[PDB]
Amino acid sequence: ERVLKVFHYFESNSEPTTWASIIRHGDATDVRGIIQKIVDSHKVKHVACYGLRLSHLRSEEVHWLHVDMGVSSVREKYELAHPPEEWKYELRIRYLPKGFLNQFTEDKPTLNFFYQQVKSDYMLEIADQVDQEIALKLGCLEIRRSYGEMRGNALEKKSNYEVLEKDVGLKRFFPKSLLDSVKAKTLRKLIQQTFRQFANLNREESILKFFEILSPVYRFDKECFKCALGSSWIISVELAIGPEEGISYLTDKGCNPTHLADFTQVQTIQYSNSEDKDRKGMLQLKIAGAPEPLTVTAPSLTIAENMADLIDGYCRLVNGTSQSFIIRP
Amino acid sequence: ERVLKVFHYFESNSEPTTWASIIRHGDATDVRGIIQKIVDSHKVKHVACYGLRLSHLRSEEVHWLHVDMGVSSVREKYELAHPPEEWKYELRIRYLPKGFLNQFTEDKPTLNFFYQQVKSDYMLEIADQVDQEIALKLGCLEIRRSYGEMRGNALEKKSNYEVLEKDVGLKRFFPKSLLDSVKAKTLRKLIQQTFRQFANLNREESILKFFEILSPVYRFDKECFKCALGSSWIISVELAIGPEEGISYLTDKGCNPTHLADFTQVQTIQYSNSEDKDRKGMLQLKIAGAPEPLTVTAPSLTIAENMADLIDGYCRLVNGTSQSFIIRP
Repeated sequence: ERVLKVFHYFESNSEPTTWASIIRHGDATDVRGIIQKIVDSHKVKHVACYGLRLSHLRSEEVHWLHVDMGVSSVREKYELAHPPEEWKYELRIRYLPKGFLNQFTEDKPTLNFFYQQVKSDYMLEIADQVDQEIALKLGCLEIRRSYGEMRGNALEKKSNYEVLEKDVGLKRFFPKSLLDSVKAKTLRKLIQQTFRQFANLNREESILKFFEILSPVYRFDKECFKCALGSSWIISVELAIGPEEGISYLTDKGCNPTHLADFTQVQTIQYSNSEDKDRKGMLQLKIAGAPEPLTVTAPSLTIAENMADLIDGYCRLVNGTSQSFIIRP
Repeated sequence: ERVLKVFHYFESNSEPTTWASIIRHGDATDVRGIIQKIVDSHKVKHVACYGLRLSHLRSEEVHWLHVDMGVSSVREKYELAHPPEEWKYELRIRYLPKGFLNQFTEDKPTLNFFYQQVKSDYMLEIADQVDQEIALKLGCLEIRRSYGEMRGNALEKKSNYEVLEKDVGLKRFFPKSLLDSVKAKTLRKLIQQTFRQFANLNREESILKFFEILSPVYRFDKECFKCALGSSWIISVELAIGPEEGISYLTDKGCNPTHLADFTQVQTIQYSNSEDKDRKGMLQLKIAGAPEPLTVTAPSLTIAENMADLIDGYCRLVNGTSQSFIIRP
């Protein structure tokens, strides 16, 4: 019996980068058990949406650990390639229900977890590069969510503004790209003016306004994979996997998808090693009412495996099961 | 926190009318929760196909319990009217996908569950009234399925045929209608003669040929309801609801249906009491691309409620949600 530190996105009054839970487990404990123990602690309704992402701290290596995998078997395997201080385990929401935001507002621990997760990704990945009107609104909205006391024109008084700027930092709400490039108090005639259009909202209306604003410049509701379809004339595409498109491919005309299969039609999921000279990842989906299986060639076995995990998650969610649709050969 | 006895169709080597599960539930458990607790044990994939039927033993009263209803609230209501020993709760497959047989072969616990359920209904409802050629093959196919070690030339020998007479029982495979009207040894010239055409079939092929033969004389892939359509000039019809017709009404020509809507078109379901002469149940479906709702007028609220459950089950199955399409005004 050992213990495991899982970073997660359930908020407390500490600093975001320290949010975590230490879970102790046996050699029969699987990843599903780890997940239920952490969220049940927070009275989460939508347990089936959560998964466990293992990232290598010193590269781009990432493994989504399947709910059926044993934690000890997993911890034993990945500690061979790298030392324990080189791995980060985080709980993320990965499998979204159809109409997830509406369904998440009806389960507020998860609505917030998702909000935290999406905001965090937003900062670490696209906050610096985004239209600075957007970066403003999103920032204002998070201030409005934590500090429900700064109503209407209350940030225009200076003795509350400095509670947010000089000591703690504005970098908690705004990208560094924007806090540097504009002047010390041209920034706050912009913030106080921007704040006014959201000053009336409670926190839940703020969380939802956050998503409305962010979605058109950052699709957090899907995952895309560069890969190739076919068993004879292999064509390379960008697959889009998500709640409202099922399995789709991008047709160069934005993230707007062309449909391929519904999760309800996927009967079996299968992923192997590429039988030849390169180390590509293979993926086969048996689709109902379709003679040919859907064959996917991914750049690596790691990526094939991560994709199988995403598709199995939606399959489980869309039927009402805990049983995996993945098989062996 | 109480216990509940749910009859079902997962086979064990006990006696068939005694197959059941005792599930423990609290006062937050919904029907969906009961169903999950029963099926997860058997690695069932298509959980969204299952529903829960409550029948009163001392009348013809039947209530389909909606997955969102809470078990204890339901159970309190019907235990007011009659004591527990007069109620039977059975898990049933009620919502079928298009190409359901094909879909079930890739989830054999359900294929087996469905077979048992359909075979049971057959014996309890129409086995006695069906052409005795049909009764012969159907009875035989269960034998070829039940004893998977016994090959084709094994029933022609007299000393194992009576292993099925004296110990197991012939009433287990054939209607009493047939075991009585033909004599003991004209009947085995009949069983042995019929059995030979199915001797190569394994268990999966036995089940599928069972459905193949049964389907033309007993529709187990649909439900029919006597009711009336329209909001003004009410016409009385027989609705036929199922995977291969969606919502249809019958028009004189057998169970041969006229199409009305596909489940994918159903936007909202709404069912209330008739403010009119009888305690009729009203049922309104908003259909996409039709300005006018489809109004269904049923003989009682109970039938209206049972129809709402069927249509909602299919709406959930066909889209991929747990979210109900039933709205409550």
